Order: sequence, then structure tokens, then C-alpha cells
Amino acid sequence: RRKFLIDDYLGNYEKALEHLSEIDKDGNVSEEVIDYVESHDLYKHGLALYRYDSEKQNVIYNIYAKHLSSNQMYTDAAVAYEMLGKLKEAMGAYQSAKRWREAMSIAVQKFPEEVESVAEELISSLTFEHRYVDAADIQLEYLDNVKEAVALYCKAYRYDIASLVAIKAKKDELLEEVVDPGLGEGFGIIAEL
Amino acid sequence: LYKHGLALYRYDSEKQNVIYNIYAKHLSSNQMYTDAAVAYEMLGKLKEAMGAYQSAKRWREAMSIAVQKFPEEVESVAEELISSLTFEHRYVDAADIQLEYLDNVKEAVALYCKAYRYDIASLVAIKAKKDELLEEVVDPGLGEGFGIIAELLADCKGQINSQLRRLRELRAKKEENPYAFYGQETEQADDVSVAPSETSTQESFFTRYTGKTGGTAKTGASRRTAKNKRREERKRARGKKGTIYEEEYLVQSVGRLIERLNQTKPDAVRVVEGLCRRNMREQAHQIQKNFVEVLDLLKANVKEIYSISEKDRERVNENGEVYYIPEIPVPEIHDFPKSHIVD
Repeated sequence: RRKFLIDDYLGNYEKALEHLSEIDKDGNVSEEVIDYVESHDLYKHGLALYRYDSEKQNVIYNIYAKHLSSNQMYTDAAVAYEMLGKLKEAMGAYQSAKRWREAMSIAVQKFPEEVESVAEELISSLTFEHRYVDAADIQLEYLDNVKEAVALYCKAYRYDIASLVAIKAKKDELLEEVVDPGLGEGFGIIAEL
Repeated sequence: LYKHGLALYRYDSEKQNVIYNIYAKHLSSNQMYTDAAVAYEMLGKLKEAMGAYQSAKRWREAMSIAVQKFPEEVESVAEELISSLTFEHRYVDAADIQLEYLDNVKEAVALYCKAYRYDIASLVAIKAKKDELLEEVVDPGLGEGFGIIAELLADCKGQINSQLRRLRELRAKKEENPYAFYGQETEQADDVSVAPSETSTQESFFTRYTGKTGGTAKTGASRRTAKNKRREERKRARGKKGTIYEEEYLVQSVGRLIERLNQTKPDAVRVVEGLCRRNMREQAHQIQKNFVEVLDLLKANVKEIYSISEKDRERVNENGEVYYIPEIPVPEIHDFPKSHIVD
């Protein structure tokens, strides 16, 4: 406690935390260490101190990933949440950070009830900002909507694979309903370009 | 002429049809199998179009035609030709075809793991509701990826540990090689294991074989066998590096290092995520420290090489101990996209 106080007053907060960890070495780091690391952002030091202590790495990761998610640090926060099994926050950060395949896999894995909700939802956002293929495939992954999938196969100027997915579903009407008109407007605007 | 004739019907229909019917064989004989497929489609050759597509390995349209017309002939084109493309590191296309047409789950996920798309393999298994891939398939894939990455990133460490010195003869073995007739000037690819295998010399990397000094014909298929002739008969009568000896390999000494880092970094990110997902969280730090260490070493070591100044037709600056022989244009390779829970 002596060394902790000297270092706390002197501003060397890293060695202060290093000494502070020694007092509660044999139990569960009480709230003192948690509050200290949250106040000084000693998370790297507060983790390296217990880098080999899994039984307290649980709490260190919990608080650190809470900080990560609260500080716009999405992907690492989501991965740490999956490390701790924090399913809800992990899903929120995955689908917030445009993490498509992991979100779909978990949605169909443990909570199929949400598959109809989230998937098409992301299909909106991906289509919003010039991301078609990653959303085009989803419409046939589980939704099995051929037209709403090939619509982004003809819009992305992927004509050959657009016809390919229209044929692998055996749609000779889509050959003139989505492939032909999308094709037409596409090469018209390409001639303009 | 035939070309003028075919251009003469750009506004005629029956003439265009008949010129297809006549000149399609010659056009296919010329070049660019794609035009052969176009002619086959236009003239109704729906079975040899499959052969043309399987010639240059065009596959999606082959299966499309097979599904359209010949449902009995959908297994011959896909199942038989997948192996040839499989055998040469094109694992992704093989796995895609296998999963999408042949209904295979074990080897498809195995080839996804070999393709380092472990999350997509997990999604596929979730479609099949299986979780035993994690140990039978995902575990060996992750282990092999980590092992080969630790192998490859440790390969450049040796090759950069024999490059710093001014006189590039300080390889502890290259200063003794005369390289007069047994020279390895152009296909040189290694600096820490330079010139091994006295008989049938084959370097580690063979993609950097310029063949400049192989001979007058500029080709000998290797530098071990050919005449290996160049200016002023490079021998041991030289002084330092800057006199009559190797001058050309210096530029490629960094091109040999450029490729793998850029071509492997996304694989590195994906395998870090996958290998930490097993909650080790420290072999991910192993990859991180290996990568940052090798990049820092190479970038701090290439700070002693500068441009060749005025480029000259012949090697200059004979006094290599003082006349700045190892000069090389500076490269530009960046660091890794930093993660935080790996810190």
C-alpha cells in the first residue's frame, strides 16, 4: 500500500497498478483495481499483469471489452464478447460492424427465430452503400428468393453469373424479367459512360 | 480478305450467319478459345462448346448448359475436371464447385479451412447443423495454417540476415564462388543459403530467373548448365564488389521479399482471428510479434540502401569498399492492421 500510494501521488499510474495488484493477489480483484484501470485506461497494463491468470482474465476481458464496445472499438469488442460468450453484445457489435457471415452463421446456429429479421435487414444496409454481392448471395443462402437475389446480380453488371443463377433455379421468365431489362439498362448506361 | 469479308457484313444478317458457318473453324484454329465458344454458341454447337470451355477451364457456363439441356451429363464435366484445378493451389474454386453441385460437406469444409475461410466453413456446417468439423477439420486446418505461416515468416529472417553489409560478398560463401562458368547471376534468389548443391544447383525461389547473363541467346533454362557468359569474363581477379562481378541481382534482392507479405497478410488476419477463437489468445500474439518483428527488421535494414544515382549501362564504382555498391531503390511495405485484444 505504501508503494501504491507513492506511485499514485507521483503520477506513475502503471507501476501504481502493478503494486496495487499485489494486495488482492489471492482472491478476486475487488472494485478498486477495476475502477483504477477504468479511470486511467490501464487496460493494456491491467491485462499484461494478469496475462497468464485466466481466472481473473475473465473479469479483465469483461471490463475491457465493455470499454472496447463503449469506445467505438467494434471488431475487437465483438471478438472478446464471443471469447466470454456474451452472445447478445457480440451479435450487436457483429451486425453493427457489417460482419455478415458470422452474424448469419450464429443466427442460423443457435437463434433461428431471428434469421428472418436480421438477414434481410442487413440486405438493406449492404445494398445501400455499393455492396451487392455480399448481400446478393444472402437472398439465396436461406431466403430462397431467386428474383431478389438476381436483382443484385444484374445491377452489379454481373450478367453472366446473373444468368447462371437464373438458370440454376431454372427460371426462363427471369431471362426477360430481370436479366434482359437489367442487361439493357446496364449496357445503355455503359455506352453513355 | 477473310477479315475484310467478315467485317463487310456488320450490317447484314444472312451474310453474317453464313460467314460464321464457314469461318468458325478457322477462327477457332487461330487463337483465343473464347471466340471458338462464341462461334459454337452462335452456330448451335452446344456439345463442343463444353469441350472449348473445358479447354481453357471455363466452368460456370458448362454446368449451366448441362443443367439446361443434358441433365444426365451434369456429372461428367464438373466431377472429372475439378481435380486438375485442385492440384495447383486453386482450392477455393474446387471447394465451391464441390459444395454447390456434388453435395459434399466433409471435404468441402476441409478445403474451406485450407482456404482460410473458417467462418464460412462454420456457416456451412451450421446449415448442416454439424459441429464436429471444429476438431476433425477446423483444428487441422488452423494448425496447418499457423505452422506454414510460422515457416514462411521465418524464411525471410535468414535472407535478410545476409544483406546488410556494404560488400555483398560478405555472405560467408559467395565471395569464394568465381561465377565464371558456374555463375548464378540472374536466377539468384537467396542470400543466407546462397549457392548450395554443387551439382544441379536449384535455388529456393525460381520465379526470379531473368536470364540476362545466361548467354547471347538470353536463355539457358537455368544458370547451372548454360555458358553463363557476360562482360569482361567475371573471375576471381576482381577486387571488391564494384569491380567485375555481380551487379544486377541487387534490385531483385528486395523484389524477392516484396511478394509474400502482401499476398499473405489477409490470410494472416483471418488465421489470427480463427486461432484466437480457440481462446488461446497468445499464439495470435505470436503471429503479431513475428510479423511486426520481421517487418521492422526488413524496413530498418533497407534504410542503408539508396538509389543507384545516375543509372549507367555498365557497372561502375569499382572501389566497392568506399564507392557505395549495394545501392538499391527504397521499397514501400506497410505494417499490419493492429488489433487490441491481441495486445
